[PDB]
Order: sequence, then C-alpha cells, then structure tokens
Amino acid sequence: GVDIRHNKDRKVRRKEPKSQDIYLRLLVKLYRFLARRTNSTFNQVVLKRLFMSRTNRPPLSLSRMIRKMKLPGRENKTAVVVGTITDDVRVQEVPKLKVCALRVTSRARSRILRAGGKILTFDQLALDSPKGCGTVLLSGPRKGREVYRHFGKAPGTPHSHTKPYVRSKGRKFERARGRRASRGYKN
Amino acid sequence: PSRLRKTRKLRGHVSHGHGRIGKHRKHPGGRGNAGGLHHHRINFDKYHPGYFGKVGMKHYHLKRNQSFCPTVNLDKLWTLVSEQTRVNAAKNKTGAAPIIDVVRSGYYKVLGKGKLPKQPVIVKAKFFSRRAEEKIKSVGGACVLVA
Amino acid sequence: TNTKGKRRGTRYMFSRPFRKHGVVPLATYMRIYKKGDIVDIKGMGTVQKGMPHKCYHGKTGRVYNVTQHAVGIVVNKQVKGKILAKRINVRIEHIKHSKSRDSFLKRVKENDQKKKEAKEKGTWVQLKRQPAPPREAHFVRTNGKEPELLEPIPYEF
Amino acid sequence: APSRNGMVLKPHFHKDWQRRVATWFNQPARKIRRRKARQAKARRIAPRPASGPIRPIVRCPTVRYHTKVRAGRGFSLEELRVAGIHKKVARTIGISVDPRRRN
RNA sequence: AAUAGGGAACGUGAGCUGGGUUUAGACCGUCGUGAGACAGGUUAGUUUUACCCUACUGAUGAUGUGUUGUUGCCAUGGUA
RNA sequence: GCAGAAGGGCAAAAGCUCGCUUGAUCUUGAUUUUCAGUACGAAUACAGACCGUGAAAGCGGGGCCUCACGAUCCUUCUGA
RNA sequence: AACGAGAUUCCCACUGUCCCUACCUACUAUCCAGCGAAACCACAGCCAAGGGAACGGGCUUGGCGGAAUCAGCGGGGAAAG
RNA sequence: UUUAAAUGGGUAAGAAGCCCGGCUCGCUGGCGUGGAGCCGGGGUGGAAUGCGAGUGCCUAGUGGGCCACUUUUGGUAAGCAGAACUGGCGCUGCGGGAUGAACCGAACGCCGGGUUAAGGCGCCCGAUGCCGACGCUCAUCAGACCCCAGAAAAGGUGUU
RNA sequence: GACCUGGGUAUAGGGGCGAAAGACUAAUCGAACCAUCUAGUAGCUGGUUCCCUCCGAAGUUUCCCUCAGGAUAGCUGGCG
RNA sequence: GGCGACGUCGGCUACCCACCCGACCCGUCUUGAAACACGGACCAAGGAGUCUAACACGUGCGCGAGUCGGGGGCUCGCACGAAAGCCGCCGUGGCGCAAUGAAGGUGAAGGCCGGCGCGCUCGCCGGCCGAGGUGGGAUCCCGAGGCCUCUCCAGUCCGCCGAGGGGCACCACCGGCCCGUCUCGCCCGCCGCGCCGGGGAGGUGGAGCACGAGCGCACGUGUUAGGACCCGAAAGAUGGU
Ligand SMILES: O=C(c1ccc(-n2nnc3cccnc32)cc1)N(c1ncccc1Cl)[C@@H]1CCCNC1
Ligand SMILES: [Mg+2]
Ligand SMILES: [Mg+2]
Ligand SMILES: [Mg+2]
Ligand SMILES: [Mg+2]
Ligand SMILES: [Mg+2]
Repeated sequence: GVDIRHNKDRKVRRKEPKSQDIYLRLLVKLYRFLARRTNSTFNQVVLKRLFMSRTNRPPLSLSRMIRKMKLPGRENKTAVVVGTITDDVRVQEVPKLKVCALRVTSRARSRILRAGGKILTFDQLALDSPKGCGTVLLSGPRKGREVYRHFGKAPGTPHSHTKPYVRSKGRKFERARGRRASRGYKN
Repeated sequence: PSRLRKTRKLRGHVSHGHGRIGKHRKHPGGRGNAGGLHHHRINFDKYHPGYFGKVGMKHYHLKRNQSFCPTVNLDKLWTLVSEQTRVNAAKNKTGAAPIIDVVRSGYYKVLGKGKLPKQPVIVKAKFFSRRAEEKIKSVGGACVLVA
Repeated sequence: TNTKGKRRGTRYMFSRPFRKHGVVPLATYMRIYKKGDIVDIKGMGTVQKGMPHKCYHGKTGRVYNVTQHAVGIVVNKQVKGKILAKRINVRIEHIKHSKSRDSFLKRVKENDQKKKEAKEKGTWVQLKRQPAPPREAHFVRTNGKEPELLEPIPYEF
Repeated sequence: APSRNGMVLKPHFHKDWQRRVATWFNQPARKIRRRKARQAKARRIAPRPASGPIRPIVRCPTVRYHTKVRAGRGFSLEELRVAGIHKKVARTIGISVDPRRRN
C-alpha cells in the first residue's frame, strides 16, 4: 500500500466530442493536428471548445460581436467564435468586420454580407492564419440561460434571489407564507 | 430503447439498485404531497416558500381578453416595418416621418427601451408609458393615440 | 438535554479574573479602531450590554464596521464541516488590539528600509528570516579544573 | 416522496382513467372518410359551389380580437332588406341568413 | 450403620402421568356505570407421528489366513 | 441587597431613599443565539421620527445578564 | 326430605392399585407368496475439549475410523406437524 | 479556589502589501479637523516542508451500528447501560495468536527470483542437529508468552 | 314422556333461530357462502436473472403522533 | 553442439485414479451466520423495475429572437400508402421575447462636453455618443533587446523577449434603471383647475433590467401519479344463492 487517497486521479474533461457530426469530426482532426504541431495557445483553446457541448458553446449575437470590436486595437482582426452567430434586431447598422464561426444563421450572414464583411469557417481560418495571428476569439454568455436563475443557494434561504420552480406564475402560486411577514414569516 | 438503460446493466445484482437495508417497497413517505406541513416541512420551505395560505383578493370569472395588451418597447419598434422604410426616411428631403402602428402588428402598449434612432416617427398605439413617449418626443417624433 | 441557553458554560470565562473587579479602566474606551484593524475578543462580565457569545471569547477577527459604542467584527466560526465568515456586533469593552500582526509590522518597516541600504552599499544581506539552525561547532574549555563526577543517590524513603 | 429542488405537481390521475382512454388510431381513417364525404358531396350536388353558401364580413368581439375580420353565420335581414332580395328567396340563391343578428 | 449435599437444557412428555399453572363453560368475593379484571378461591376440560440416520441392545456376517475343521492363546474393553 | 432557581456582575453602585416622568412609543432593514446555517422566541448594533430626564456629556426604545413562551386557516379590533 | 354418570372426607367388604411380579390364550408384530404407500429430505450422519451468534456433525487440537445388514429401541439429530 | 500545567484553540508570517502626491463628502466638526472614498505615481526575493487548484450542476445508497488503546458517567460487577478522542471491524482477504469479526504485523492485478515484519526454530510443523552464554527452580495439582480464557489475603528453619 | 322420529311447511346474513353454549344456520360462524368493486392497502416479511473495468459509503445533525419510517445536512458517484 | 523408426514422440481437455497442502453450505436479514436462525430433496420450462402523463437536469440534432403543425386541409382509385409530400391571408394557438403589485395599475439608458439660473445640498439648453466603473482574466497586439561561415552596408523569416497595451466568458465589488411600499419635500401640466394628473431626493421589499437564447425533436438519469419491481393480509362495500 502507498497512501489513503479518495481518488480523483481520473480527470473528467473531454478528449473528443460526443457528437457524430462527420464535419465537426474533420475540424477536430484538423485542429488537434494544429494543436500538437504548431506550438501556439490559440489553437489549443479552439480545439477544446470544439469538444464542448451545445450548452458550453452558447450563441453569440451580432451586437456583442461588434461591441467587442469597437475597442482600441481590434481595427483589423477577425472574430473567431466556436458557436453560432445570431443577430440582434436591436442593432441598426453593421460594420464590415470579418467573422469566423461554426454555423452563422441566415439573417446574420445576410446583414454581414450586405456591409461588405467576410464570413469564414474553420477550414479557411487555418489557411488564413494557422497560428491564429490577429484574432479576437470571442465567447458567448454561457450563464445567460434560463437554467442559471434556478441555481444558487435555495429559494427559501435568507436573501437567496433563487427563483423557485413554480408550475405557473401568479397570485396563489407560492406567495403566502415565507414570502411576507404577515402570513407566517419572511425569509 | 430498452437496450440503452439501467435495468439491463443491473440484472444479476440482487437488490436491483435499491439496497439491502432500505429495501425499496412501495410508499415509505406517503403518496404525493402528503405530510407537507408535518414530516416533509423542511422540503416545502427552502424550496417552495409561499406554498401555504391566502394571499389576495378573489375575482370570480376573470376573462383573459379584457386584460389583453401585448407590449413592444422601442428597440423592437423599427422591425415592425421594413428596413426599406427607415433607409428611405432619413435621406434628406423634409420632415416626412413614417407611421409605425403596433396594432396591426399585434401589440397594444409601447414601453420604453433605450436607443431609439435619430429619425422621427409617428407611432400609433393604444397605450404608452411616459419613458416611451419622451424618447419619441426627443428624436423629433410624435405620439398619436388610437382606440 | 443540555439547555441551549445564551451564556451557558461561562461560570468562569465571563468573570473578572481576581482582584481586578470594580469599574473598568478608562483607556479601554480611548482606543482607536479603524477598518481592517485586527482585534481579538475577550468578553468581560461587568458590562452586560454587548458581550458576544461563548464561541468568540478567545478568537480573533477584523473590524469592518465602527459605530458609537460598538464595532462590527468579521470572525471565522468552526461549525461542523465548514468554517463560516461571521459578523458580530461587540461593544468596545470586550475587545482589544491583537498584537499578533504587530511583530509583523516592525519587520515590514525595518525590512523595506534595510533593503534600500543594500542598494547604496552593495550587498546581499538576506533579509528573509530563517528558523533556529543546528548549533555551530563551538569549543568548550575546562581551564584549571577537571569535570565533576556525579552518580545516582541511593533510595531512602 | 419529494426530493431536491423540484416542481410541486398535481397529476390528475387519482381517478380510474384507463377505462376512459381515447386513442387516435382511426384518425387517418376518418380523414379519408370525410374527404370522400366532401368529394361525393361535391359531385353529387351541382356546379353549385363546394363548401356551401356565402358568409358575411363579421368582426370579432372581446378587446383581444376586435381588430380582425371573421366569416360569420348569415346575412342579418336588414342587409337583405337593403340589397333588395327576399328572406325566403335568399337561401336558394346561395346566401346564408342569420335572422337573430343585429346591425 | 446412616436416613449427607448437589449436577446432567432447573437430566428425563414421538417414556408416562395431567394433580398444578395456562384457552373456551360455570360459581363466589373484591374492583368497574359497563363490557369485563384479579401468582384471589373453586369446579369441568382431545397430550399426534418413528418405517429414516446415528447412539445403544442383541442377531448374522465382513477382512486376512490356499481351502476347511478341531483345540486353543490374549491384545483390549468391562468388572462386585 | 438586587421579585424569584442557580451562576456571573455591582459600592459617591446595578443596592437604599427621594424628585420628575412613560423610550414598556412610532418605523425600515442588518446581525447574533438554536441552526439545515430555516422559523418562532429571546438578544445585539444601528438608522429615522417623536419624547422623557439631567446643569450637561449623556442615558433610555422594559426589568443587571442568562428563562418566562406559539404557524397556516378562521375570528376580532385598529390604520389610510 | 327425595333426587344427582355433580364436588369432597372417612369406614366396612372387596380385590395384582401395590409389596413384586409371574404364567396362559386370541390377534398382531416376526418370516415367507402376491400386492404395495406416505411424512420428511442443503449435503449428510462416531466423540471429547476449545473457540465461535456464548449448547458443533462439519471448523481447531485430540480420541480414532473397515463392507453389507436384521430385530428392537426411544439418548440425540436444539427430529416431524 | 489565590496559583496553575502537558495536549489544545484563534490570528499573523506582504504586491489585496508599503509609501507619497492630489480631490469628492450632504458624515464628523476651533482648524487645509477627523474619517471614508476616488484618481495618480514609486519601489516585489520576504519562515520550514509538501502539493496542481478553483468552481458549478445532477445525484444514489445510508439514517439499527459494533470493538479496542487512553479519558470518563450510572452500577457490587458484567461479553452491562451511556459519552469523549483516535484507529479498526462492518466493506478485508493474507502472515502470526492451536482455534477466532475487532489482537500483533501488513493491506490484495497474474507470476519468477531476493529480503523481511509480527511470530517462531524437540517432533507433529519450514527453521538452533548452535560442542550458545550466565543463573533460578523439583511440584504426591510444577511451569510454559499481548488481548486470552483461571485466583487473593495470609503463611513456609523449601532453596536463592 | 317438557318423549323419539319421517314427510310436508315457515323463518335468510348485522338476518334467522336459540330450556342461552355467543350454540346452530349444508364438514364454514364472535357476522355464512357465491361473484364483483379488486391486481383493495401494507412505514412489515420473502424474492429480484450476463461478464469485465474504474471510483466508493453510511449508521451522525435538525424537524415530524417522530422511535421498524421519512424530509434535511454530511459522506458518494457521474458530468463538466 | 549432441541424442531417438512401426510402437513410439508431443499434447491437453467437464476422463479416471492417487498423493501432499489448503479447504464448514449456499441464499438471506443482521454489530455479528458453518450455525442449535430461516428458505432450499432433485430436474425441466415459466418467473420480478414495465408503460403512459408531468417535471427537472445532462447530452445529441435542426432552426434561431423566434420556434413549433401536434389539429385540420390539399394531392388519379392505388400493394408497401394508418407512410411520405405540401399549405403560411391554415401560426389560431403554445412556449419565449418583461417585470412588478392584493388590486386599481404602472412598466427597465447612461455618461461626457460647452454655457446658464443665488453653476442654490437642486438643475436647464445643444452637441457628441452610448450598456457605466474597479480588481482578476485564457487568447490576441505592440515590443527595446536577443539568436546566424571574415568584416561596414539590405531583405523575408523564425525562435527567445523584460516590459506595455486592448481585454472574452466568468467571479467579486461599486454605481445606475423599472415595479411595490416608506420618509422628506418642492415644482410642473390642462378635452378643464380637482378629496386632478406628472415629476424629485434618500431607504428598503421583488422569482427584475443592465445588447436577447429560446423553441421543437431524441436519448439518459431522477422524482411523482397511476396495479407501478413481483407476491402477500385481518378487512370494508354492492348484488345474489
Ligand atoms: O384423531 C385425532 C387427531 C390426533 C392428532 C392429530 N394431529 N396432531 N398433529 C398433527 C399433524 C398433522 C396431522 N394430524 C395431526 C390430528 C387429529 N383426535 C384428536 N386427538 C387429540 C386432539 C385433537 C384430536 Cl381431533 C381424535 C379425537 C377423538 C378421539 N380420538 C382422537
Ligand atoms: Mg431505499
Ligand atoms: Mg440507486
Ligand atoms: Mg500498536
Ligand atoms: Mg450465510
Ligand atoms: Mg357491508
């Protein structure tokens, strides 16, 4: 015997996607080639984001993308996102930025290609910049889901803010004791 | 898929995934929401605070058509018309503002939401908020009310 | 079973020690507690108005809040399998300044300035402290005399 | 019976519901039974129009729907009175009549 | 001569017996509004099976002696 | 001695006598104790009113401290 | 009083209840010819002591241990129901 | 209870730290006072040892426990009832304790060679079949190895 | 002889009938039998079907007409 | 390097037999079972975590501020076709895109610049814009200097680069906005001057906002309701013999 450990020796990350999409399976073969061979840390983040789930690749709208490319320095770079590009209705005009994503939606690649920008995939990204030089790899708001407002301490602990699972919103649905100091108590 | 599930993998093992001691029977805690104040109390607070009691006024026979008003706030307001309108609106002839009526788009009240663009409008809604109509009166627009 | 009362097991520890009873010394109140002052808690027994509990007596926290007659202190409490940053209002008689960082505050003051003495003089003073090393090969001297022969005494009751 | 953070639920299965069960297995069979009841009703009648008489312009009630226009029941004798056709002549002209309707 | 003291599932119910306690009937006393209660008294009340294995008791026999008979010897066990 | 069970505390006092008083009022949160780190109860430090006392600093939002109490549903009264 | 297949105590007569058992008969049992079940059954079936779920057939250390059976037997199998 | 340990409990052992310059405040108020906050600038090697951490969701089983050091409560005591700390058994085989849940070593993939731990080495039964050392002891009930499984007061001109 | 019996007849289930024992009512009676509601309920017993690999417990907290059971926290695994 | 022919050579299994060592009978509840605890004579076949609804989270797919025909409708009379295909002035509707209050109801954009009213603890006009600020922050950008067969002159490249910069998601913090209530307050408005509307500043309550992530389908785990993993009462009711 050697020690008394309560094993965590099997790390619990993803070494491949659980998808059987044969076009993502060739991006994996392309980028895990480029991960272990080009000696860059851009291509290791992009390789591990392709392994991620549909939840861990949240969508990215058009006005977080052009808002994080109005910044100083970003004037000629490419916005790489491992995940889909949607478009805000909120935004009015679009600049001529150059994007690179898995799966741009149809109205998003019409308003990008009206302004004169260019849409890319991860095949012609590697032919353009193998090291990933001059790239702003952007992410989506992964705690933007409806699921995270149900996550927290407990909905009936002090201050809590935790949104109980009620089946329907309204009066006479979880609003009486524990929620006002008259009827019982208040957390 | 009966193939892909836990009971094929758990066949051969005696208590079938439920324990020698606890020995899963039928209904050890009661059926349904039994004992919600008594022995399941700590579950019903800490996860459903508010579950017991009267809280308001009773309204017999409500009709979900009298209270019907959908809302659009001002960012979703220029998508009610074409994009061919607003590009035609601002190209320097006169103060010709387009209509945007939310009632033939299925909305009744116009709420406020920042970044209404620099063009003037005339917006025909049934109701307005005061934040909404003073964004409109600050882009040179007008606020006409309809029944 | 065990009477979960406030001020329960303090027959001795919420008492004035011995022959230090009576009314309190007044420099207890002329102490200056700012935010981030590290203070420790020793609840007295004469003032009843703000004694903390029997769980903080002998512990040490840090001032986050100052009011007219009391001080908010954020302490750590060992509850069963986790420790909890807890914040208690304690009146000013029950605390004092912790001198536990005051022997650190000298050797940041006379360490920063002795660092810049090696920049004007040119050396490698090695200002980090070391533990007690094993003893140096010294040299003892039995000059004149000869060592004393001692032997174990017999047993008598 | 309840557990961690979940939904408090009321399944209405406290009543003997397996006798009163309704399966829609005859539902393709009844879609081709009422197509054949439309086809053998179209060819049976005439060159008279299929799907019956002319319905009026009618506006819906109740604030939520009062901005739309719906097909109605008949033609509200006053409208038959102004147009000049008789109330008992009209339903063999192909015109639906609802006498209880108000203008 | 002496009427010492104890054990073996308080030895021993497919060995017996059933007097006692200890089902159902019943009487009396006390207690209870009552139904009923009482190591309180009394009376009447089904005691099943061995043909199995071992132990034991007897009854043949088995191994070896080439076969079989006769006359014996004593290891061991019991023991008055 | 401090109402009382104990322990802690207390001397131009927290005791004893006297003089005025109602802060034992109105209101929002935070915190501690029990603890799941939920509730009631008890408690602490404030903050905002309106007050009392004192020459004033101050002290006071019940009892020198540790105990002395109670959800939903329903009833009842009060409030704009 | 009379009456109890009622409960009890003593007495006379009477007797195998007993001292204390013995013998005889019939029917079985027993053996043979024919005919033939069931209960029960983890595997099985020699002990002592030890330890052990504190009372073993098996385990531990000892004693030891020859086929196959018959008539009985009621110690045990904490026997069966 | 004046005094008062050993073991123990908290905190601290730097960059979120230190110093300087200025400015906001309706707080505080003899005062360019006090205190908070904000901005900007200057100097990183600050006990020993070991180590990759941080974070969220979903979640089964469990909710009869038992034993031994040491510490202790009730009891005459108990293989008794009830706590504290740690380790075990339960969930765990193996070597030794003849035997065994918990003792002593030691924890386990399937083998070959080497070495050991606890424990042993007359013969069962591997190993003293050493020319082992020094004494003590005779029993007509000798003695013989943690837990552990048998004995006290008293007594002996028995021997040392 | 308040005698014994045949056949006919009447009484039917919370009812019958009883010189009374909770007796009898089709081998069933301190509430028959038959079919159904009904696969009635069970915090309680017994059972719960292939292999290998990897990780690996708990018998404690608080509340409950709670003490053979649950809810809760802890311990666990899987996904990241 | 060497040895051996028609009975020998090699080989092992669900073959048998022997020996030495080890080894109590399984399942089962239990702190503890070889138990003097219970079930099991033997063999064969049957035999126990299902399905529907709801919800939760994880994962896979399609579209994406939207998504979804499930209910209808259309298409010669076609086995397979109870399929598939299409509609879109069939999207009604569902869920999502907005919250809050018992309700009447109300309902989420700020900062700077330049000036002015007692620049009065308050504010006003116009422009510029536009989801604020702090501390961390993968990646990326810049980068003095550094690295090559003779020296001064020039080119691409690559590796090393102290330092500096813009900072993703996310965490902590500060500010802001919307609704309910509280306190303190002054001002403005007119399909009509009121027991009228609107505004302010501070504090608290909310399942909010702060450049959207949802919907549909499928699978897995979990919980529940149903006979609900299988078997099991003593009962209760209705109708009859
Ligand atoms: O016949 C029997 C009889 C005897 C034993 C059983 N048993 N016992 N355990 C048994 C296990 C399985 C089967 N039967 C079993 C059954 C009945 N009688 C009897 N004896 C005593 C009490 C009760 C009765 Cl009824 C009659 C009564 C009249 C006089 N003659 C005897
Ligand atoms: Mg269970
Ligand atoms: Mg399970
Ligand atoms: Mg030890
Ligand atoms: Mg067993
Ligand atoms: Mg009934």
